[PDB]
Amino acid sequence: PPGNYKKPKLLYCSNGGHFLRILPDGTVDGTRDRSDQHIQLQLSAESVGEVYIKSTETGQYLAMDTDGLLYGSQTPNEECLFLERLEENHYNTYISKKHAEKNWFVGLKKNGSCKRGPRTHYGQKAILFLPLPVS
Amino acid sequence: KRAPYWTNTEKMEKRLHAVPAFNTVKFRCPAGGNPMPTMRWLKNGKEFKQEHRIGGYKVRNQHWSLIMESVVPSDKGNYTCVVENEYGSINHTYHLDVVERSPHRPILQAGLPANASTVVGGDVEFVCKVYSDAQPHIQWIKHVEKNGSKYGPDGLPYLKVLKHSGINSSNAEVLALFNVTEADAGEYICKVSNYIGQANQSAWLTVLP
Repeated sequence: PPGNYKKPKLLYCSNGGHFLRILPDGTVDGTRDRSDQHIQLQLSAESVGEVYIKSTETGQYLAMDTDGLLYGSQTPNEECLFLERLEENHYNTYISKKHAEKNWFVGLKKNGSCKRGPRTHYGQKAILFLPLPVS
Repeated sequence: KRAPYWTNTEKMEKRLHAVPAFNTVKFRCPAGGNPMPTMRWLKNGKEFKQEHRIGGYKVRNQHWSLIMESVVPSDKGNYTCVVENEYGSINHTYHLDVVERSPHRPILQAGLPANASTVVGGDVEFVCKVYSDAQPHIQWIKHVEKNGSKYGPDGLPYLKVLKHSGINSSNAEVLALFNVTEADAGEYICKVSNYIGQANQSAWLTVLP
């Protein structure tokens, strides 16, 4: 069954069990609410190993600013590109390309709130993500 | 004397547990009561039996836990801990999802792109199908001549990227050529790369006069 990579997906965070979600107001959080209409994400590799993460509902692009806050930009910019990698236990991790040298990962806290880039570290559950289908 | 009760509900706030296959999953339900309650597990509302999965499962009554080793997709489902004693019974259900995945370079479907032909001024298309966990990047490339040669100093072929994955490109896995010319003839390559490695397959275009 070829082409599964190009189907929308939910990015599940193992830290608390939330689904990454983009809110129209630009803010981004996590919700265990699998019905939430703002969690269906469309991933695409703009360059080898470099991806955009876009809401199939609003068309916003996941992004990280100069501080480490996750926002949902309306237009694709250099803060929307992440380095997608599989880690040792086979979870995905997403590092800000713009801040790659600082190891700023995309991540959610147990309490559903993003864990700012400067606060993310390798051995944390907050950065471990698992792409799941739409069901 | 008392009916069962939870001693540590914090560890039970996480409803959905989604895990990559081959990892070990552990569910817990710390409880109290007097006499000490016993513990048993259900899979989808029914008694969870050792024969319900290859290798069965394990439990630690000291930790009120269920342990399932090297989980696979078929382990997907609801898991309920049942804590009982003469005075009462309480339960809690976790949901488990298991996704298989590993870092492997892209794999292409054999046969695509396929060779093609058409008369001058005609149209044609090349298709490529990819299997890839880590997001794949697709480039459609033509083998060309640069400064009088098909191959460079390293013996490798001169390549021209005609199209590649991107928000400014449409339908990455198909290269459509329109109102062709005898110059478009040649070898077209579908090169697919992810951070682990790459794969490529090619086809030819023949132009009939």
